[PDB]
Amino acid sequence: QIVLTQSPALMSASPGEKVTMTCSASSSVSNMYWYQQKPRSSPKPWIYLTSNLASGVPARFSGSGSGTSYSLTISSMEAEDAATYYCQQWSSNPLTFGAGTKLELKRADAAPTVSIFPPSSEQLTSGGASVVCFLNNFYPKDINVKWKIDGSERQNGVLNSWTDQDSKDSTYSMSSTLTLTKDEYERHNSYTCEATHSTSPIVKSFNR
Amino acid sequence: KVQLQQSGAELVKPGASVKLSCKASGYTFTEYIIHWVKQKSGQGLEWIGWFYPGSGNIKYNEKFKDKATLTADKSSSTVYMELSRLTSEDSAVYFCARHEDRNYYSYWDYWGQGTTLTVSSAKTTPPSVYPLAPNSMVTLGCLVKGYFPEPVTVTWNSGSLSSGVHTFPAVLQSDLYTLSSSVTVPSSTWPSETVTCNVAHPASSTKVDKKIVP
Amino acid sequence: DSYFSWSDWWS
Repeated sequence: QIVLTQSPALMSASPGEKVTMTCSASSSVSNMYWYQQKPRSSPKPWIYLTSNLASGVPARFSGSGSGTSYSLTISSMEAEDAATYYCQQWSSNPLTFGAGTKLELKRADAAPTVSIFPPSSEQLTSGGASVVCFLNNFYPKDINVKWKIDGSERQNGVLNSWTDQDSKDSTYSMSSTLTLTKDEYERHNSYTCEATHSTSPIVKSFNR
Repeated sequence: KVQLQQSGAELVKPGASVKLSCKASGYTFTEYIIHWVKQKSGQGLEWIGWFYPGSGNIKYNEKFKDKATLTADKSSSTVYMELSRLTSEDSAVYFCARHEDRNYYSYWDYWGQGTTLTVSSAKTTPPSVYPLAPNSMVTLGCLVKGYFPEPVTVTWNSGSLSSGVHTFPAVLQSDLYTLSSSVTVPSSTWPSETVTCNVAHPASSTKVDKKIVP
Repeated sequence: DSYFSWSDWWS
């Protein structure tokens, strides 16, 4: 029942920048443990007993805190340090983890390359109708996608998918898919994929 | 070399049971506790329980009392976790990790690769592949709709087109998976040089090529 | 002998 609150949930840093991130406990804990995890790989031990580095962890890393407030700190950020960091307590059963702090590479802001696609003939012959919209290579990750059919917006039957930060470009990409019935699709004319990123909404669209 | 080798992925019907394993090597099996941890869709971590093969002692998170059962076979350096009465809530990756019992300054120093568990009623369903056809640089794509289970392999011109590609992770529509992939090529390339998205589904042993036609 | 055990301490 000890709840560990990690803030911020998301943060960005340029190589060379100092990075501090906090773990906050709902009750007192004697010591804190930290882990690093990257996508498609098991967690790695990072800090143990509050401020002791695990074997192979570079000296730029350090831990601190007592009672109810603990922190992990990076003196000089490096590209390889981009990962999710979790805190854990052993003081009180059950053993509990934080929700994570995700550390991303910083870079120049980028607007998304938006592309909208009508349903395929193959799918329309079948009986369904999905309208696909890609929003590729933007920064930062904070983004909003709205669908409009003949002027009015739609929120129902939409589904979004995000990539991880790109190792080459340091950018994010999103895929938004609006699924209609063939008959619903063919009773409207204009379909718009609007993306807000913030007073400059990028609009790609088509009509049948 | 210290190593914890976990069992392969498992697809199970709701209500059934499954038995995950964690095979240890490179160290004295009886000197280290084996913790089990749960993670859904690359989210936060959650402690289930541990088994210490030194004494045979066991401890559970109260949450996983009536869900998980920990056992071990000393003669094969293996700790087991049995999960019972499976629902979609139990669909996650499960890690094992070792922890030296007799040292206060111990941390969880070596981890397993993880085991993916999927709990679903769904039957094996092959994907419908639909091509997405529409500046000095053009963007193509193809939609992979209504397949089960994961995974699928999406390539472009059989791997030739590597860079400028963005294959997105799947989501669940009803009990089936929907995935999308995009590729960016120069405007002089296409349609002159034909671009093909290749989708493969191991489970349904299907392979399909769709040419992106304007 | 360390006379310390995580399994005993947590039990």
